[PDB]
Amino acid sequence: PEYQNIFTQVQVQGPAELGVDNENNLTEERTTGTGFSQLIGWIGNAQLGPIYLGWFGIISLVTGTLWFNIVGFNMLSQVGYSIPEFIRQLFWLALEPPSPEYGLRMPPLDDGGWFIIASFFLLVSVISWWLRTYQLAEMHKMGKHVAWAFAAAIWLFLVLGLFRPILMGSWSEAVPYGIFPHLDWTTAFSIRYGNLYYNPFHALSIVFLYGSVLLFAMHGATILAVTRFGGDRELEQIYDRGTASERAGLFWRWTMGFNATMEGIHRWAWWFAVLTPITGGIGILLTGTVVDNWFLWAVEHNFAPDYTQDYGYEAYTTYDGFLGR
Amino acid sequence: MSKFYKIWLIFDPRRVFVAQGVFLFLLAAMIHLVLLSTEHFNWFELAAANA
Amino acid sequence: MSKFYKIWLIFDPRRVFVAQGVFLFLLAAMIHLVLLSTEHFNWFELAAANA
Amino acid sequence: MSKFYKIWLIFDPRRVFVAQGVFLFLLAAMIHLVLLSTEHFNWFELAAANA
Amino acid sequence: MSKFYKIWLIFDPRRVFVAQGVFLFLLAAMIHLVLLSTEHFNWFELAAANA
Amino acid sequence: MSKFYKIWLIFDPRRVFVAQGVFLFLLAAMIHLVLLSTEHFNWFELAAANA
Amino acid sequence: DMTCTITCWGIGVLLGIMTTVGLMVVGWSFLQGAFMGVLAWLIVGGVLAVAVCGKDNAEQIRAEMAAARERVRGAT
Amino acid sequence: ALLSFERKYRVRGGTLIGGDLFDFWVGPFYVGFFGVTTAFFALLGTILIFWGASQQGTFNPWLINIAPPDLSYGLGMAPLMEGGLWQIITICAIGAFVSWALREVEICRKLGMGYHVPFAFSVAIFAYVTLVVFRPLLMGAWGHGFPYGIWSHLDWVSNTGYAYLHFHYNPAHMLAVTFFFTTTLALALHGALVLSAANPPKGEEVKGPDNEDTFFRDFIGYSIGTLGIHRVGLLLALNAGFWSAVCIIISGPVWTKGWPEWWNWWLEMPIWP
Amino acid sequence: EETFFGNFDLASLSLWLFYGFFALLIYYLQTENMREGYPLEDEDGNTAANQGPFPLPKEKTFKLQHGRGELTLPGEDVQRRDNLALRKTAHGNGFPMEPTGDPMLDGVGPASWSKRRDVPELDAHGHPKIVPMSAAEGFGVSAGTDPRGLPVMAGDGEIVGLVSDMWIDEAEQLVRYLELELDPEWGDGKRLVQRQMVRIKSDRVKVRSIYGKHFKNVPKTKSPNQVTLLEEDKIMAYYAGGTLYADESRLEPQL
Amino acid sequence: DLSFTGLTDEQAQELHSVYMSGLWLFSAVAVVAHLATFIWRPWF
Amino acid sequence: DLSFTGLTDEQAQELHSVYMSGLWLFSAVAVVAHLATFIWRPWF
Amino acid sequence: DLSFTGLTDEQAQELHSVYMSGLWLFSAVAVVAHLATFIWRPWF
Amino acid sequence: DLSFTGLTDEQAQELHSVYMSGLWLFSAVAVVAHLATFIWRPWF
Amino acid sequence: DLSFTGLTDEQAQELHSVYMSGLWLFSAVAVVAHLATFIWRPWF
Ligand code: BCL
Ligand code: BCL
Ligand SMILES: CC[C@H]1c2cc3[nH]c4c(c3C)C(=O)[C@H](C(=O)OC)c4c3nc(cc4[nH]c(cc(n2)[C@@H]1C)c(C(C)=O)c4C)[C@@H](C)[C@@H]3CCC(=O)OC/C=C(\C)CCC[C@H](C)CCC[C@H](C)CCCC(C)C
Ligand SMILES: CC[C@H]1c2cc3[nH]c4c(c3C)C(=O)[C@H](C(=O)OC)c4c3nc(cc4[nH]c(cc(n2)[C@@H]1C)c(C(C)=O)c4C)[C@@H](C)[C@@H]3CCC(=O)OC/C=C(\C)CCC[C@H](C)CCC[C@H](C)CCCC(C)C
Ligand SMILES: COC1=C(OC)C(=O)C(C/C=C(\C)CC/C=C(\C)CC/C=C(\C)CC/C=C(\C)CC/C=C(\C)CC/C=C(\C)CC/C=C(/C)CC/C=C(\C)CC/C=C(\C)CCC=C(C)C)=C(C)C1=O
Ligand SMILES: COC(C)(C)C(=O)C/C=C(\C)CC/C=C(\C)CC/C=C(\C)CCCC/C(C)=C/CCC(C)CC/C=C(/C)CCC=C(C)C
Ligand SMILES: COC(C)(C)C(=O)C/C=C(\C)CC/C=C(\C)CC/C=C(\C)CCCC/C(C)=C/CCC(C)CC/C=C(\C)CCC=C(C)C
Ligand SMILES: COC(C)(C)C(=O)C/C=C(\C)CC/C=C(\C)CC/C=C(\C)CCCC/C(C)=C/CCC(C)CC/C=C(\C)CCC=C(C)C
Ligand SMILES: COC(C)(C)C(=O)C/C=C(\C)CC/C=C(\C)CC/C=C(\C)CCCC/C(C)=C/CCC(C)CC/C=C(\C)CCC=C(C)C
Ligand SMILES: COC(C)(C)C(=O)C/C=C(\C)CC/C=C(\C)CC/C=C(\C)CCCC/C(C)=C/CCC(C)CC/C=C(\C)CCC=C(C)C
Ligand SMILES: COC(C)(C)C(=O)C/C=C(\C)CC/C=C(\C)CC/C=C(\C)CCCC/C(C)=C/CCC(C)CC/C=C(\C)CCC=C(C)C
Ligand SMILES: COC(C)(C)C(=O)C/C=C(\C)CC/C=C(\C)CC/C=C(\C)CCCC/C(C)=C\CCC(C)CC/C=C(\C)CCC=C(C)C
Ligand SMILES: [Fe+3]
Repeated sequence: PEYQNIFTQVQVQGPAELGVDNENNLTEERTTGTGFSQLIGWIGNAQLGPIYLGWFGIISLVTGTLWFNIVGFNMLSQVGYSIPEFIRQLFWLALEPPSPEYGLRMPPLDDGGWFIIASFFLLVSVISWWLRTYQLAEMHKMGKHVAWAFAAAIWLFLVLGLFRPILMGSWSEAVPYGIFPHLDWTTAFSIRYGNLYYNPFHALSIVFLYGSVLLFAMHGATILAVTRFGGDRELEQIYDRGTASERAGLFWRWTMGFNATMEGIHRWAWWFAVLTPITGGIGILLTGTVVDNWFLWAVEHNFAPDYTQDYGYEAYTTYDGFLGR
Repeated sequence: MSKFYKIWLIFDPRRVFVAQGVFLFLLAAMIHLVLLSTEHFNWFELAAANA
Repeated sequence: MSKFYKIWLIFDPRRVFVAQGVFLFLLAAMIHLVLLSTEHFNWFELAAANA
Repeated sequence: MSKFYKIWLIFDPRRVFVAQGVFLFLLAAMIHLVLLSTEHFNWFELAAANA
Repeated sequence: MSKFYKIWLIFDPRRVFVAQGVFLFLLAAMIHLVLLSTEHFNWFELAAANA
Repeated sequence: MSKFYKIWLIFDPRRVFVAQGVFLFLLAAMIHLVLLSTEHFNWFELAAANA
Repeated sequence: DMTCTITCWGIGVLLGIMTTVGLMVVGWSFLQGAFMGVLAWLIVGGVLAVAVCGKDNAEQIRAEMAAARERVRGAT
Repeated sequence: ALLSFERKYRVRGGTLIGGDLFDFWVGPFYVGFFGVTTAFFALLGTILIFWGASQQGTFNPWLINIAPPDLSYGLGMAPLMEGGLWQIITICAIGAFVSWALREVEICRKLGMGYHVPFAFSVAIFAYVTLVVFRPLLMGAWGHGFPYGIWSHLDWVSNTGYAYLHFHYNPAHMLAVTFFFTTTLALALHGALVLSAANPPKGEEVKGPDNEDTFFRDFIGYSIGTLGIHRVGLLLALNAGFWSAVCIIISGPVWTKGWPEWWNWWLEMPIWP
Repeated sequence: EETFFGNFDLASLSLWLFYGFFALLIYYLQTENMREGYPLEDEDGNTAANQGPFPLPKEKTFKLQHGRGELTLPGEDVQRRDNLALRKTAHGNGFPMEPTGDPMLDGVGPASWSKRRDVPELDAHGHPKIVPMSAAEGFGVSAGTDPRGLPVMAGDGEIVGLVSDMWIDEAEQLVRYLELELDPEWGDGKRLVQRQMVRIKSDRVKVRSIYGKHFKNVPKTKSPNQVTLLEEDKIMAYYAGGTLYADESRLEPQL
Repeated sequence: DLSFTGLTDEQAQELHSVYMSGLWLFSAVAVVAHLATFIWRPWF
Repeated sequence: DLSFTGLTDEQAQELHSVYMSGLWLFSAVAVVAHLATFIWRPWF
Repeated sequence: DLSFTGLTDEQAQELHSVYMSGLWLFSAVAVVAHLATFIWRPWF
Repeated sequence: DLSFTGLTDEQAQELHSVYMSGLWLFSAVAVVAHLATFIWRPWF
Repeated sequence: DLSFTGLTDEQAQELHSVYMSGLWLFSAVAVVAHLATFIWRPWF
């Protein structure tokens, strides 16, 4: 069959690229030293590094390391400092949020103090990383779309961790730091407040997540289809339209009656991805503070389905018949 | 001990200042929070109980 | 003590001013909320209980 | 023993200084944390128990 | 035994020194933690039980 | 057995040295841990039993 | 020389299967044996690919190539 | 009404079947053999759905529910009011999806490009067929499929998830969720980078691929390239679909007990003291 | 919590506000994507009577690098072809077109190319982006099979020549083109093949798109050290047109 | 004289004078506020 | 003289002088605060 | 001489002397703190 | 004289001597610590 | 002869001699360790 352009047939290697520069002097903070990976060269680029080391990055790294070490050492101490038992129960341990009886006051170290300290460190680290991603775009002379799309997810992060506990007046409304405990928190939160399926904003966030996954599948397939016309060089196609863009647009116009441009599809992708955490945070912020039962809300607003048939196994079969006796 | 000024011949005067400021603020906040967590050194609760 | 003016030869005034403003407002809001979280220092509840 | 000064002909002082500072601070922090985690050397609880 | 100095003609001393330091520190920490993991040699608990 | 020195005319000494250094330590650690996983050869528990 | 690496990966997969079956023989369960077999696959396959396939074919080119780096070093 | 560059591409040929019998356009849409089949199947399915809605007693979009038969009917046919309409609509939907994929194949052949898009659509078709065909076939009854209702196809998901006590402990569910999240993050980053490169601050020149490569190497220390990102996104989406299908298909016919108990192999390994 | 009127509460207000915002966002997104290809035309080249429900957007300006000027969109079509050898098969709209001469030589159908600028694409330094491997210092093959020196087999099993060079992308370290030296029987000179349409084997390189007799009419580059966007388009599309026009069986229904 | 930012001695001195004046005013206002709060509801 | 940042002996000496001048004031304030806290609520 | 970092013997000796003085001061402080803690609360 | 790093035979002796001295000091410290621990609590 | 790494015959002989001496001393220590372990607690 024809070449499908999933793996590269032959690789070439030249002198390492150090990066572009301007009067802002990005070179003064970049590291020296690069590597090449032939295993990754089958899919993408082979050069590894260098990286830019500012102050926001160092602060974020140190503070996130502190949070990681606090959580890990608390989990280790909870098991008796036994390394085999620490390894055995790794997925089951956690650092629990404070008890409901303490409200918004600072709890003791045994019942949530370390949780608050680690949460403060994690918040500082995340904000430092966001500031770094803004500063890099400001110094290379580019737009700030990356910072906005990160802020989109930071919004849901903050809603799940900071704003909602303050609105509900308790530090016990946060999420524990664990693998299985956090899934347990998800399920318990869903059960406690009715059914989260009947929250309209959860449905909207699900809609946008599905749309975003569908849109990347479509765009990846489309770009790999027209790569024989140099379709992967999107910027030059935007500045000077070629046949690849025309064919890509005509495919979708003949398929579903409307199409896009080489620059407009990226706007669609940006918005579908960004709209998910925003709707999710808006929906989460209204739970408990405004609505306490979502199934009752749906019933009162008349979009809860009704069933006619009966309940129970004895209405459909027999216990002996099920066993085959 | 009289020749400790040579640290400025090894380190920049701006990075040290920024790191020192951030470190000092974080440590002070952490110590104040740790003090607030106990039942004997919480000034708010002691003032509340003494009224 | 009298040569503290030299700090402006190292730090850019713009960044320092922006950070100072953000830090001051955030610290004031955090302290106000921390007072509001207690029972003795909540002026709204004290006013409500006064009458 | 007397030739220990040759380490500065092999290692760059700038990196090892930062590494030493970070390691010392981390070690002190974890040792103080371990002391705080026990019921025999917790001075905050000792203050409450004594008075 | 008298020609062991030739090892430095094969390996660069910088990487060897860094690896040796990291390995020694990690091994010491692991051994101290293992001693902490038992009941007989847990010195903090032994001190707590002798008061 | 007098011509065993030719192995250095084929194998790279540095790679072999690194591999042996890793392997010997790994085997020693596994042997010590295996000795620790039994009852008759556990000195940590034997000390507590005889105390 | 990707063919030798693929051969090493296949050898690792076969060794993992063999170790899994042996662990069934000893008295373990399916998943307990499978986890150790997968470990063996990744570790032994990676080790063989790095070591054996790192011996790229050369008879006299290797020596002068080795000697060339012995001259760059010593003056840098 | 054509685009200003469309006319030269509107040539004849590239049909799998039909020749020039169905080789024309209706507005922007392209018609063929499979376009005719798609139109027939979709119209029949929609009209049957609205007939069932009329016979149910409600036209509310939120409350229309067409459900599969009872488990006692097995793999046989049920009365059209007691769940047979669901089977007919399922057949129509399968036909329509296959016809849509083959029409995409024909359009790709006519335009002279690759066949990646129909291959990607085949994975979603596979997931749907696994949901409505393969799992009910293995379990032994057509009543294991989900109903055709906007709000009634979520109660089925809830009850099926709670039939195993804790569905979050399913490892394939974990893999699929991780793939979904990674795909969303990658799409956001790609869109943001392209838009920022093409839209600089006012009064500044546009940028190129070198600028993007530098940015991500400064940001995180690695850049995948303008060609590897599309491969990565396509692979992530396909993997998400495949592992969703695997997770749903292993829940019923292979595992029967609760999902948390599956980890007893790890919790009871002989190596632990 | 209470309600403003009836069952209307804060959640309903948020939902309706989101409805309005989403409607406006959909309008903006659809309008932003109409900067190329409008206004619509009929099959005779005249402006159509129907133009849709979305009006055209306003203008935006792009400032290009290397002193190439500015681009304002939406505007006139500068990539439009002038004289196309096509024939209508019907008197109205909605029916295909028929090639007049040789579709592969006339650049119609799947062999169509766009009238791009006749200048090479530049990298950050201002050099041509795609350069032959014999003029790039410090570049070499690091993995895979080296195709240089191997014979080239066409789509019908004919050997036309040997691979003599590769054209690489220095900025991104990727191979773009493979150069071919033709045997005197099959033509003269050298031709370029894009990397996406070849399959490198251990002993040969196969191009399945076109046959042996179609190799002499591949468009040639004017300069031996660089290629322009227009030439790349014509070369690349000529190669794509063979998937349909290289044989009569590739055009008729497969059944 | 040493200079990293790029200012001179006189400019730095004037900027520091203005900054210290503003800081002293703000500190005095805060001191009055704290004294009034302590009188209204004392801690310690 | 060994140098890595470009500073001279006199500049480094003056910078160290002012640095310790500030450090002593900070330490004195901290010591006064610690003594006051120990007087109010003793530990140890 | 062998020097991977571009330093001479005398500079290395000076840096070693200053580092040793700092290390001795730190060790003395640590010893005083440990003696005080052991006096306050023995752990052996 | 073989050398895979570039060091000379003369240079590769002083470093070995210093490393041996450091190893001896570490061994003496470890022996003292182990003797003290054995005195405090035997394990054999 | 059969050189691959860049060694001579006498260089390989010296390398082998030093390596074997080190290995045999390392094994000599372990032999005493094993006899001590056997004397403390037989395992056969
Ligand atoms: C109690 C509930 C359980 C649970 C129970 C289940 C069950 C049960 C299921 C999963 C499934 C999934 N779960 Mg789970 N799951 C839970 C909660 C979660 C959470 C979370 C808490 O965050 C997440 C992130 C997910 C996410 C997921 C995905 C991994 C997966 C979704 C399938 C999919 O997208 O296939 C997408 C594929 C398709 C079906 C698309 C089909 C499209 C077709 C081919 C085309 C449509 C054409 C259309 C009709 C055209 C008409 C339109 C015209 C314009 C008119 N689950 C909880 C814990 N989960 C589902 C799954 O894996 O399914 C296989 C599933 O059934
Ligand atoms: C029993 C389970 C309940 C349920 C309970 C919940 C709850 C509770 C929540 C979700 C939420 C979501 N649900 Mg639901 N949900 C259910 C069933 C489903 C099903 C299904 C059955 O198929 C689906 C498709 C989903 C899927 C979803 C998503 C649509 C949505 C997550 C938003 C998002 O962007 O997450 C992506 C995740 C994030 C963006 C988190 C933020 C990330 C930050 C930025 C991390 C910072 C980095 C970190 C600090 C550093 C790490 C270290 C690095 C290596 C350096 N749910 C059932 C009904 N669902 C969320 C929501 O918004 O709902 C309104 C939510 O809170
Ligand atoms: C999902 C995105 C997250 C991410 C990704 C990421 N970072 C990366 C990479 C990736 C994918 C690399 O490939 C690159 C790297 O070198 O990986 C080994 C790297 C990197 N990001 C780093 C740090 C880093 N990134 C961060 C951020 C992030 N990392 C993102 C949040 C952070 C945070 C959160 O604070 C840190 C601390 C560096 C460790 C490294 C930058 C590389 C560099 O500066 O030098 C590397 C080059 C060399 C000297 C040689 C190569 C390194 C090899 C490990 C040694 C030899 C291997 C051989 C050459 C081939 C490697 C084989 C492959 C299988 C890797
Ligand atoms: C549009 C919404 C989507 C989204 C977007 C998004 N996420 C983002 C961004 C954007 C636009 C970034 O720019 C930012 C980024 O850096 O991307 C590369 C990021 C990011 N989103 C992340 C995670 C994440 N995103 C998620 C989801 C989403 N983010 C949504 C689907 C999720 C989930 C739950 O689905 C997670 C878990 C990070 C990878 C990164 C944020 C990095 C950050 O904040 O780092 C702070 C630093 C620390 C906490 C220090 C960590 C220290 C470690 C202990 C070691 C150092 C790191 C190392 C690389 C790891 C270990 C490596 C080993 C080899 C040792
Ligand atoms: C860079 O590159 C890229 C591009 O480019 C630059 C792109 O653009 C895109 C594309 C991306 C976008 C445009 C972004 C937006 C996309 C999404 C949000 C995805 C989600 C999409 C939707 C929700 C819309 C999809 C709509 C569909 C599937 C329905 C449309 C279909 C029909 C109306 C019917 C199809 C018509 C057929 C089969 C032909 C008719 C059949 C016949 C037999 C003809 C005979 C005649 C008749 C039956 C009578 C006349 C018929 C009529 C009038 C038809 C209408 C009938 C009705 C009953 C109403 C991508 C990815 C890309 O990466
Ligand atoms: C980084 O890489 C390079 C190459 C540079 C290196 O290799 C560098 C290496 C280093 C920098 C290493 C540094 C090592 C140290 C600083 C080690 C220090 C070690 C100690 C100070 C150890 C002290 C141990 C004390 C112990 C075990 C005390 C025990 C006491 C008791 C059991 C109580 C018993 C009762 C009585 C009365 C005993 C009296 C007390 C005594 C201590 C004898
Ligand atoms: C960022 O980088 C650079 C280089 C710029 C810096 O390093 C800059 C750093 C700064 C600008 C730092 C600035 C720091 C401050 C402004 C700090 C200010 C600190 C205070 C005002 C602290 C006040 C503390 C007061 C306390 C603790 C009061 C306690 C009172 C009592 C406990 C009451 C009890 C009293 C009794 C019982 C009476 C008996 C007391 C006696 C003392 C006898
Ligand atoms: C952003 O960067 C730059 C450089 C621009 C800046 O940093 C700029 C910063 C600013 C422009 C800042 C501006 C700040 C303000 C305008 C602040 C204003 C503050 C106030 C007006 C504060 C008022 C506080 C009043 C209080 C606390 C009143 C309290 C009253 C009582 C408690 C009542 C009880 C009183 C009794 C019992 C009497 C006892 C009191 C006596 C005095 C006897
Ligand atoms: C985890 O364990 C628990 C929780 C128990 C803890 O609480 C643990 C706590 C610790 C381990 C705490 C450790 C604390 C320290 C090690 C603290 C160290 C603090 C310092 C070294 C502080 C130094 C402060 C210095 C200051 C404030 C200097 C100020 C200087 C100036 C204001 C003047 C500077 C101006 C200059 C140079 C301008 C001149 C410019 C020229 C160009 C000439
Ligand atoms: C109980 O079990 C667990 C695991 C929990 C433990 O607690 C385990 C704990 C350990 C294993 C702990 C181990 C601890 C160590 C090995 C600690 C070692 C510490 C040191 C070696 C510290 C060295 C400090 C040296 C110092 C402070 C020296 C100098 C400092 C200066 C500020 C000097 C300034 C120098 C200048 C200016 C250079 C001059 C410049 C010129 C240009 C000439
Ligand atoms: C990295 O690559 C290269 C090539 C460089 C290498 O391979 C390098 C390798 C090394 C550098 C290796 C280094 C190895 C060591 C430093 C090893 C050291 C080993 C010891 C110090 C071992 C000590 C063992 C002590 C033992 C076993 C003591 C036991 C005591 C008792 C059992 C107590 C009871 C004893 C009684 C009753 C005495 C009776 C015994 C008799 C024999 C009479
Ligand atoms: C000890 O051994 C070593 C050294 C190896 C280790 O260190 C081992 C370490 C580990 C094994 C670590 C393992 C760690 C995990 C498994 C971590 C898991 C973490 C999570 C799942 C975290 C989730 C976090 C957050 C979530 C789900 C949502 C929202 C959070 C927040 C918004 C947090 C921010 C908090 C705020 C704003 C409150 C701060 C409080 C104030 C008062 C300001
Ligand atoms: Fe793209």
